[PDB]
Amino acid sequence: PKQTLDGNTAAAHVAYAMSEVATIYPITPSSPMAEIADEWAAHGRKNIFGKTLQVAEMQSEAGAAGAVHGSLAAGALTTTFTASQGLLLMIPNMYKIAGELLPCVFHVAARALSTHALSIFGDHADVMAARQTGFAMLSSASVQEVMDLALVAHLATLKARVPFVHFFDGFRTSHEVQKIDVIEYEDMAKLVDWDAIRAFRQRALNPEHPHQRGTAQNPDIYFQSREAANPYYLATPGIVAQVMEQVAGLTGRHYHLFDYAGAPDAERVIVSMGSSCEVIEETVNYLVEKGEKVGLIKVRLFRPFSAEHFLKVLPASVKRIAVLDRTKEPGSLGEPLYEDVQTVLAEHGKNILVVGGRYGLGSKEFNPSMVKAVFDNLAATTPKNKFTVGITDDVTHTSLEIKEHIDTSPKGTFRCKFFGLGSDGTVGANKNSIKIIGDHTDMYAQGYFVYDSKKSGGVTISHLRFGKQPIQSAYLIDQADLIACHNPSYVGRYNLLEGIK
Amino acid sequence: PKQTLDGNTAAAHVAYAMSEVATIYPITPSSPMAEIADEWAAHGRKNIFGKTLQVAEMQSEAGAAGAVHGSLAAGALTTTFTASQGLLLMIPNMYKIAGELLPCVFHVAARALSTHALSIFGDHADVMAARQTGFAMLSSASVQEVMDLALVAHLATLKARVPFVHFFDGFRTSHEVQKIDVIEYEDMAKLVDWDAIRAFRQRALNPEHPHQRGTAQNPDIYFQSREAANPYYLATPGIVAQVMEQVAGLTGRHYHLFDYAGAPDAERVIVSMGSSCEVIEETVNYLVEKGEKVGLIKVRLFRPFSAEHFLKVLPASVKRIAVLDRTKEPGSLGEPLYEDVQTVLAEHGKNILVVGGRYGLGSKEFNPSMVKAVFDNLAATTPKNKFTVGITDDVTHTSLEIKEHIDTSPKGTFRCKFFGLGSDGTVGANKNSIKIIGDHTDMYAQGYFVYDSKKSGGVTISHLRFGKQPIQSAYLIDQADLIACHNPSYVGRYNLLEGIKPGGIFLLNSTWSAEEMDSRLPADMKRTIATKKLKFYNIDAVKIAQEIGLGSRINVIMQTAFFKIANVIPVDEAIKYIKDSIVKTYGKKGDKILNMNFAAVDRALEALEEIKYPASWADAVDEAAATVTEEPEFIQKVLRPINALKGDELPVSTFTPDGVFPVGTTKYEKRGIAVNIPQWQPENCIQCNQCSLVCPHAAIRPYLAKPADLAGAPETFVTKDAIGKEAAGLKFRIQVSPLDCTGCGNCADVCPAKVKALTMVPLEEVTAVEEANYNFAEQLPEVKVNFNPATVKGSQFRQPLLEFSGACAGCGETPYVKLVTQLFGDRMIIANATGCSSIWGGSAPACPYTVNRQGHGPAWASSLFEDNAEFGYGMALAVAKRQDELATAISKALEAPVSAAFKAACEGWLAGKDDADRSREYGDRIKALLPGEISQASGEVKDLLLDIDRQKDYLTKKSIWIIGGDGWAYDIGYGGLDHVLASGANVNVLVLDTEVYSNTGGQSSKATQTGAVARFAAGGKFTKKKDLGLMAMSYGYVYVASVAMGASHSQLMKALIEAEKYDGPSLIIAYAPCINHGINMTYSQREAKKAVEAGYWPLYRYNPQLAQEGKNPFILDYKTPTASFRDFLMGEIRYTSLKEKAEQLFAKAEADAKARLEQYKKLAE
Amino acid sequence: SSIWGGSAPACPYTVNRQGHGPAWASSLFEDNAEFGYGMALAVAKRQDELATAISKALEAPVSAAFKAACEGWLAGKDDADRSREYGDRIKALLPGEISQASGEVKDLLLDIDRQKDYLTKKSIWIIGGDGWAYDIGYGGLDHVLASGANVNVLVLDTEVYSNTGGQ
Ligand SMILES: CC(=O)c1sc(CCOP(=O)(O)OP(=O)(O)O)c(C)[n+]1Cc1cnc(C)nc1N
Ligand SMILES: CC(=O)c1sc(CCOP(=O)(O)OP(=O)(O)O)c(C)[n+]1Cc1cnc(C)nc1N
Ligand code: SF4
Ligand code: SF4
Ligand code: SF4
Ligand SMILES: [Mg+2]
Ligand SMILES: [Mg+2]
Repeated sequence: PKQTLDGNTAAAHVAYAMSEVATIYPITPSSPMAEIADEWAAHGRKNIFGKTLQVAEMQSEAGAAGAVHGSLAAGALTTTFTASQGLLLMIPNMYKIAGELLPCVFHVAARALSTHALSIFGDHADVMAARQTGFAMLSSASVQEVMDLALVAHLATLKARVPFVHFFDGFRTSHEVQKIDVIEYEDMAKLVDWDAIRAFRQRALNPEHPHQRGTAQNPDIYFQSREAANPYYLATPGIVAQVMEQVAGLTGRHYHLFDYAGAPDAERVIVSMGSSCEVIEETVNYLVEKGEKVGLIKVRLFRPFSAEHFLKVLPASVKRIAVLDRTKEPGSLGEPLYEDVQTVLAEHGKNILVVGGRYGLGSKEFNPSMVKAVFDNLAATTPKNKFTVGITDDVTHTSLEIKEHIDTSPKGTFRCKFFGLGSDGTVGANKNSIKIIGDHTDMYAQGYFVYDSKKSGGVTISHLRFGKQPIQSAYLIDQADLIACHNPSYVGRYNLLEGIK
Repeated sequence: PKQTLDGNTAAAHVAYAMSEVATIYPITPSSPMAEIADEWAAHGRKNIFGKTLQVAEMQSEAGAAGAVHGSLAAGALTTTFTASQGLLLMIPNMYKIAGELLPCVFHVAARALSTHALSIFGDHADVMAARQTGFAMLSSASVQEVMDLALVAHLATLKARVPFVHFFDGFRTSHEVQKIDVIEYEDMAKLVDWDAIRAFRQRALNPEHPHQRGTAQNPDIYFQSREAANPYYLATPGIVAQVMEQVAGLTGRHYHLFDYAGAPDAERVIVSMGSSCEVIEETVNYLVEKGEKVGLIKVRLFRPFSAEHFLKVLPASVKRIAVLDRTKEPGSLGEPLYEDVQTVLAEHGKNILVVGGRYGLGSKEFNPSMVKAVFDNLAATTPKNKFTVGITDDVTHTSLEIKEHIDTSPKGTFRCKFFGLGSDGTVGANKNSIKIIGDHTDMYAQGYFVYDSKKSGGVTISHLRFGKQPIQSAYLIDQADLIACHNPSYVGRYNLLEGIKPGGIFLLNSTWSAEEMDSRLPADMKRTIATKKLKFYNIDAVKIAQEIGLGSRINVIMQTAFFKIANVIPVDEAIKYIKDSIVKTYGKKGDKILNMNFAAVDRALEALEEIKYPASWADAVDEAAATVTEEPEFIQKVLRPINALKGDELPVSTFTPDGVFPVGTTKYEKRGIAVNIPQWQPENCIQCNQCSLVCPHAAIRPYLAKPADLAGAPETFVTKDAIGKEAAGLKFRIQVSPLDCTGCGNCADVCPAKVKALTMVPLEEVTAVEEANYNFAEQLPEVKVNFNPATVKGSQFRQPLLEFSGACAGCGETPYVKLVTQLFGDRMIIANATGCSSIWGGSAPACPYTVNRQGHGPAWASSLFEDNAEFGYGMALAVAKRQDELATAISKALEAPVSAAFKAACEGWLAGKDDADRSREYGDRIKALLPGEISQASGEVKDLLLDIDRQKDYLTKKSIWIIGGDGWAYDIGYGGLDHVLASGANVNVLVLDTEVYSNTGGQSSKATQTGAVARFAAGGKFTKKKDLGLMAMSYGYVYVASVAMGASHSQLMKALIEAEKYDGPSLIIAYAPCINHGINMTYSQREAKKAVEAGYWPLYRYNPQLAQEGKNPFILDYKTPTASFRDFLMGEIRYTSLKEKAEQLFAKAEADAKARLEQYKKLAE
Repeated sequence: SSIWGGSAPACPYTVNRQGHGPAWASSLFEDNAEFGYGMALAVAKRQDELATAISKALEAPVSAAFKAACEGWLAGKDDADRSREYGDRIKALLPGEISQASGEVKDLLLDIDRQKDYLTKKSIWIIGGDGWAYDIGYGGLDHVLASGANVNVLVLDTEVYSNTGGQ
């Protein structure tokens, strides 16, 4: 059926169905996932095992991670929801969970890490800090993709014995409201490898067939024992590929480990991950229609990185690639995805000029005008490397210049902005209006809400979109068809009519 | 000046000079860094600021990291030392320290991370996990480089404002002893940028010039503000380069961001980091001299990675590069250093074939034969990529083939191996010998020491090298000029003479004469001695030590024998340095002890006899091997080769992919390390079974048998009639396991009979007799007995399910855990915290937890150090879920066409599934009817019964036990333990309180009492012991009890049974005597009795169930102490070493015991 | 308390007429107790550096009124009222004493002047919510309280995680 949900609810919907235990601890913007999971259990929602999910709150995410390990080692399918500083505290236990090959899915609303300052907003800094734990990592770019790929992870982790981190961009996706196709619990159970679940029960700690796990090992056997898990990681890409075909047969939506979009004879291709893929595909449609030979590679399965599946979707006409990372590793030669892309193309002797950039740190805006700038940098005589997009870096001169402002929104899409006052009901009303249009028309509906740091009396700006075509505009509204101001004080104070058509 | 130090001391030497505050927390192998820094402060060593370093120990590495951040933000130069799991907990704070641009240096003894299994040994896994925090990273390849680059890090961090991680290979460098040039503190201060230090003071938080830091930022400014620190990182490489030139001018030793070594026209180059660079340079010298065009790039500054400084040292003739990473990132396209090299060469259009490999994980050996294999792989037509070196990967075929063995050691280097016993003085003597040669000759000296997982009686192998050229051989000795064996039991057990050079020296400690050599030495050993024409020397050091009066200490005796034959220095000069060192070592001892050690040197020189063997020894033939017993595949293929010191030969296909091991494997060890074993006197025995209760290794147990079962018994299996109405008509015997006994002597001390029924007799005299006795007792059939398990005597008739562990002789921890397995081991799951209890409880490949005749026993798992409570808490949730899934399938069976007897047991199980006895009673009833009921069903009814049969392992109620040490419960895991207790879940927490961090050597804890001296507390702990039991009582629904087995057997029985039956959280804090207290382990049980009788340790039980019955929950089980408080303290070395200021601390300890007793009397009123 | 207390670009903490006021810092959620603990050690270290330079001034040729305030401060550096009293006496005599000195005496006085912002005893305050003190930071708060350091922990108990919506 069609419902209007956000990324958090889409993830919790699948996680609730596929899990018996969920140990949680609150952290923005992942706490809504655990909040709605608690309400569902209190109202008696059943999972695919016919029981309600048992939710246990710990004293910290470190305690949550330890509880997950114990619950998994004792024979219960367990998940958790976390982000940012919370994900860091779980990293020590993640090494154990991956090393012991326990099926598991962590759902992460990717959020910036506290460095020079705290930021509750979204980027991939937290997920990248765990890329060496041995967990698999799956990225969803839209609310619909959160629903589908969360199922992909839960099905694949049982088959591969490799735990998964399913992550989506904080706020930009976790709090983005969209009308999506919801997968029924009965349909999931038809795809589950029940043989894998029963095998997972036999490996559990039990006094009637006891075993020892987590021993201490000397140099004589530690190296070999660490390489004994090599077959499990080599087979994980093929398992994810086959699971993605199962979801394809059920939903009609085809995912691959790496997806390509754009001109088949493209010469400039952007490689990206997360919600940026939507903005880039929307821009690619606009540029390809304008005749430019550009393309986009969406990274779905980031770890383990399958070179075979990446090169299969890379056009032979590609001469220049720009890799965008939603993180910053100070002093590093490059960001994680840029180093991976540069490596695989080097291992296969591809004469492709690769350039890396950074974008969207702490939910910095990333709109189609910036995407064209990334493509324009690839078209320059000497493309700037190690760049930034979305800021003006007048100190180190890494920022790309936003030359012109373009409108790539598909024709027929309605766009509204609502300037409201803190807790006056505007946001709640817009949420209800999206549910109204989504339930009663064929139009796709999208809602995103800008909040203020002030707890009382702050300004709220709602961005709503409706159209006959799927809404890939994961960015603030550029040209609004309607602008509503619910507070007369804003007149003469803010540029309300900004960008109005 | 030249001193012999290890990497840890070299690092702490520089860190102490440059820092004002040092917040630390112990973790192997980094804890020696903080230990030596605390001692220097206790003796008043001044830093470059004219003050002593302030050392503060925190509750965890997370707390230490926060303290570093606060100390820096407030204006004090601060450092810390950590590694491995400890570094992981600091990662969140590292982002802040780097983000705020605070000068700082973390010293890391790089150690493996706990994945499928724990490893305390060295690799770069921990450092690589922090490569994105924004810290700089500096690598040291040798002990000398630790000294130099630590200074580079401390100097650069002030100039660049970017904090540094200075890391070196754990053990391979941190514990390698080398003679190095030590930099004087006065010379360092002449290089410090004092202007930079004063600028750091102005940025400090101060109310007279206040500022705000660590704000929360919205998307509008967060991206820009993060990029504002870019110039500081862009300038850091150049700053380190200039700082490296400063150290170069002072020391003459030239470092660069990346260093090159090898042929200038090389075509094959290895890029590496850490101690591997030493092995590679040594191999490169060997290959370049042979004409091969190879080279090596050493990475010093890993982050920030300067492409300019890397390409500057890459010869233009390089065509192929192999990058070696000392880490593993599963599923990644490549390891971190490989990805960096591949990236930078691509950014500059260099057409260079790059290949990456992994090596040395968890201190895996990495020797020159492997280095050539890496170089040979570059010479192949198609070089293998993503490879491994040092293992045989027969599953995924990533390992490189070690074709041939080469000797790249520089000519003139002497090489020695020393096989010793645990704590017999061998390692300490070799350390003294290295200091002697380094201080008195021009030779470089190196020492590396291989230890065992067994805590007592383990094998130690020392690797020493001396030469006229610098020693770059950062690997175990391959071809030894001299081999010494300090334990004759190793003869015929380990391959001692492996790789010994022709004409080398073999030194043996034994009582065997030249004629007995024909019959005592094995044929293969005699063949090697004769064919290689070895100079075989022998000495009876034990006879000498007995005659002199030194007991069995042979460290001085064997050290004298070494210098006499090694010909490393003049023999006359060596004798002087030994006696001079004896005064330094035994100067504080009595005058009688001094002359005894002098006589050891004199008598040893005349007693060392060379064995002139016949040339016919080369033709000796092995004796016919006996018919080998059919052992399990795991024992045959895994445990035996590992214990035979051949674990490195086991291929990848040997091990499970998830680090899961079988149980009950320590019964196959039979080490037989005891000097004395108890002999049972049947006529004095009252059949009390207390000896089986107190045995720290379960080597002594009572055996019952019907008189008919004693048919084929040997004549020495003397028995007595069984006392008690339950054992009427049965025979009784107290039998000891000779090969598993440790000789601790606790059982002889606890025997309360009028005449002692246990006397310690030497093993060799009774070994043949007692072996046949134990082998017969083990084959006795099971005996059903109705003794009450709630008594001491009745409980010991149940089979112990924790046996033959690696704990020390007389350990105070294992008797507690052994008792739990005898009461509830049939149905318990153990979540064990990292520590001693996890080392003797779970060191691969031996598992001390075993099963009974039915095959049931405790399932054991260890997660991490800080998460043990939540680890067991999650297990309880899952077990409850697994029982819930079974109860649903059983309730559906009630509506199914099944037997009426089946329904009766199912309804009975559903009503009592939460009771231990009732669930086992009705659960076993269901198990008996299951096979027949399935046979009588078909279709859907059979499927419903088959699902119940699939879950029959959850019928019996489980008992979750959370076992851990005092360091876990009082410090790092207290926040998690507090949460698990407050939840109210049916869990049982057992705190083995040793009042120290016992495994890591005995460091200070919150469980340490006032005035006790331990590591990190050289001057004694001022603050009193934290009362963990009192805080758990504040909830009111948490069962808390303080027990001590040595004090009261009946009090321990009552608290354990009450704690397990309580449907809620239970906390058992047990006093466990340990060797770190400095006491005779023979009287370990007696020491616990004196502790409670003197008011030092309280005995109480807080029962929440008594509150529901209207009674007082607090019961004080020992109200009036009868012994003297100060007299108990003087019986343990951990308090006498403080004596001065000691009398001030002793008065506080006695006053707190009276106030604690008076506080318990008010609660009991 | 960190959101209304430290959200850029607005700072609610201000200074008095003399320009002095609270310095505010936030590290992480779990480390706040140990964070302030490290600050206490550093300030103690900074006061020792100033007190050492003052002890050298006792042996230096300076005015008797300058020595009188220094002896009084050294006796009362650990009292809030006494350290501010004699500290301001040192501040008033510092500019004139530097004018009357030369050579090494001037450098010794300039070292006192460089550290005059540590004459007044500081008051370390550890501020946090109930979630920090009761949950994630309790293990660290337990340790800092057990150390005995002169720190002031203020637990603003709202009985919930107020900022994140009331958990
Ligand atoms: C094994 C290891 O790496 C140990 S054992 C131990 C303390 C054990 O003391 P405890 O009192 O808790 O138990 P006990 O040994 O019986 O006395 C530490 C700190 N470590 C190092 C360490 C540090 N920090 C973390 C997170 N994990 C580990 N393993
Ligand atoms: C801001 C943020 O991300 C907050 S504020 C907060 C609890 C605040 O409750 P408290 O009672 O301690 O104080 P109060 O707000 O005044 O009620 C949490 C859990 N978080 C998420 C979180 C989770 N885990 C970690 C390590 N850090 C953070 N910041
Ligand atoms: S001497 Fe010690 S190890 Fe041996 S049986 Fe007695 S208590 Fe056990
Ligand atoms: S302690 Fe002594 S009396 Fe008691 S069972 Fe053992 S040998 Fe017999
Ligand atoms: S607790 Fe003490 S006696 Fe027991 S094994 Fe550890 S170090 Fe040895
Ligand atoms: Mg301990
Ligand atoms: Mg609160």
